[PDB]
Amino acid sequence: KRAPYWTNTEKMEKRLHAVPAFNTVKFRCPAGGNPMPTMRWLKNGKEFKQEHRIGGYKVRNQHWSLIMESVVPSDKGNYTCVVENEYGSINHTYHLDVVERSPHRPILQAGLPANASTVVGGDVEFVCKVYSDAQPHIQWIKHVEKNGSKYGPDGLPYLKVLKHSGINSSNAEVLALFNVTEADAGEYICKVSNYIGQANQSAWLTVLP
Amino acid sequence: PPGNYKKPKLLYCSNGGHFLRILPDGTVDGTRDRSDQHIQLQLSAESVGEVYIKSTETGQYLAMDTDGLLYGSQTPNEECLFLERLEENHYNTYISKKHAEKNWFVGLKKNGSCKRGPRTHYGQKAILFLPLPVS
Repeated sequence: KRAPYWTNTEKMEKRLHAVPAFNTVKFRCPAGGNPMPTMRWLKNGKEFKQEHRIGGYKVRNQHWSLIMESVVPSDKGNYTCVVENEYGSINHTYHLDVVERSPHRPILQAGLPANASTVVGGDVEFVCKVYSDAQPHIQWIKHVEKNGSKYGPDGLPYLKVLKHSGINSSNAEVLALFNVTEADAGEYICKVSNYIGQANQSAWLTVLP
Repeated sequence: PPGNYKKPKLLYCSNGGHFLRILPDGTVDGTRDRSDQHIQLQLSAESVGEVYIKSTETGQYLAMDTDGLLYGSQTPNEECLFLERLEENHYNTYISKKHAEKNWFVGLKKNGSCKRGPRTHYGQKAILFLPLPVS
């Protein structure tokens, strides 16, 4: 006869478990004892109940494990396995973190950049706001004329990159124009790209004489 | 809430549960120590799908040398650029751009020690990373 004890502590060295949402998480606590100990789980120090999450959870007493399907942010917390028998009790707590994320092209906030105006010699700025998981790359572009035309052989517009994300550039999401001239007038584009795809929105600059 | 990408982050490795960390002495490892001041990383896309990974504490840039060792360069060079991709289970992976053809990933072993590029393979937990906030 004996109080509970861990049979495989190696699988318990990993303290923090951080996972992307919608994946299945499994926690284990292989144990021994005589008589065979029973197993129960706590979520944040309190009894873990089937109604504590949509769909509840599952367990495999053969594997001393807790299984939570399609996890979401709200599942974040501490999970404790409690192993008991008439002679004693032992426990172990894991921490779970759930982050939602997926490969989607950038999404821009509607309305930005916004149109702008100012007199010759004045200053102005264009702003762009981005939502993107995979690191986004921002280029500020102006539609220009190259060799006598606004559009090339492919019908597409001639573009000049004025600024783009980089350690040699500051404040990627804002394009500030200073001591403007009637030549700066035109269409400015905020093009944001990640490896999945791109997005872009534009605004105009009007120069008053 | 736009602009979350430009906030510092911890790069969590699912292999052992460590946080990627840059040590002043240039060496790089992983620590479950979430208080460690050398794990707050600033990511930026120098080109589409190409990123720099910089310590907000020391200003060093994560990098991989001709062998596959992860060092924290004081100045940004061509060994500091990585290709950030999301994998099938939605974890991030970082492949050395300079050695991209050889599939040399950024990775940590269960024992917290970087798993040299030549030793990293697709189906490994060592390369699976998850960006987490500062808390």
